[PDB]
Amino acid sequence: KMSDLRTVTLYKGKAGFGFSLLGPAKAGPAEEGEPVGIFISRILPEGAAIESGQVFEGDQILSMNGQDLALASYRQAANLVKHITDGVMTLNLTANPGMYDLYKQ
Repeated sequence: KMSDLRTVTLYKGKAGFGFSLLGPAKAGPAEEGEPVGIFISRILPEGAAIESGQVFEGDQILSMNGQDLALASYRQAANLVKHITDGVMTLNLTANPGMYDLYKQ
C-alpha cells in the first residue's frame, strides 16, 4: 500500500508544474563514480508538485511521460518538460539521497 516508488501525475494548472530538476551535462552512459540520472532539485512554493505532496527534492525521476530518463542529460529532461503541450506530466519517482549527494561533489 505504500512504496518508495511513487507514480505521480501532475497537471500544469494555473501556477505550473512547480518543481526544478537537475541532471548531468552529457546524456548517455556514465563512468564509475560520476553522477547520473535526473533529479528533483527544488519544490516551488506554488504549483502542481507541492499540491500533490508526493514529489520531493532529492527524488530521482526514473521516467517522465513514458520516457526512460536513466541516462538523460539535464538539457534533454528540461526540454522534455518545456515541450509538453497538453499540460500533463506522469512521473516515476523514488528518493535517492546517495546519488543526489554525489551531484553535490
